[PDB]
Amino acid sequence: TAKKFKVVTTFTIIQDIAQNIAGDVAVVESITKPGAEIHDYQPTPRDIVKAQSADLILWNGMNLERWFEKFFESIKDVPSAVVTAGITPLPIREGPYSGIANPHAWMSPSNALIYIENIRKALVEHDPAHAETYNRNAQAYAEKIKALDAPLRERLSRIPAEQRWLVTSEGAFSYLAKDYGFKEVYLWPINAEQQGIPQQVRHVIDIIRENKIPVVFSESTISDKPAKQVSKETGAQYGGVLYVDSLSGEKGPVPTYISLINMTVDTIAKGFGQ
Ligand SMILES: [Zn+2]
Repeated sequence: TAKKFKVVTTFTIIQDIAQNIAGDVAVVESITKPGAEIHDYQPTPRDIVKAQSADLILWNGMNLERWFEKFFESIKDVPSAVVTAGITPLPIREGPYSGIANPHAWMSPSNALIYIENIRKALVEHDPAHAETYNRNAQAYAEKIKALDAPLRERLSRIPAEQRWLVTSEGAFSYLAKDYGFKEVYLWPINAEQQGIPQQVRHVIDIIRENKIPVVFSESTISDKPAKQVSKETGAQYGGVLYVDSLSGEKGPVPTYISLINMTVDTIAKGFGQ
């Protein structure tokens, strides 16, 4: 066991999934730090250093990292793999990014199984000496992710179908909303320039009042102020922050992808009174 294979990912969700497949034979690090906004991140010379010292770079694609392709042109002789191949996208519904793929595919546990398979294939391709370890680790982790779906689905099924309205800040939850049958309301369709402008707030306030939606949420990498404004003006409670674009730190309450899905579903369910 000389030097461990080095994997660099664009953001923290992929870091944790890949580290579970890598186990003990590779070290996986994320370019972005926990809590950092990932869509419009501005890479630094230090990020270039980290990616250039890697043996493999993983990214989401599907229009998530607006910075990645320009950044990756600075990197020489390091293979890359997009980890969303074979996932059917949901289009963004409005705004300047309307009609392109919504990038947040990992919020569906069923899609996470495809993430796992793509990361496994990339590790086996570029570090074939450890293929048996990657294959064994991916099979074990896929078992855990597959078993995750049923209790989450049952928990959210307790909310009456007509009341399944998921009101968030970024429209980052479209794939979870599809899996578990939620209608989707948001202050902006994808992180970008305008987040919480008028027009956006007014529309969301209208749907909340018409449908008596009981709760609204923010997310961990963006400002909670628009969501709290919406809850102040309506009958909805502020349900707290959901985790989608980033894990917490390792010593925080959302250290893993499994903990992210669990925490987000639990926070939604609590917002609806379980
Ligand atoms: Zn996002």
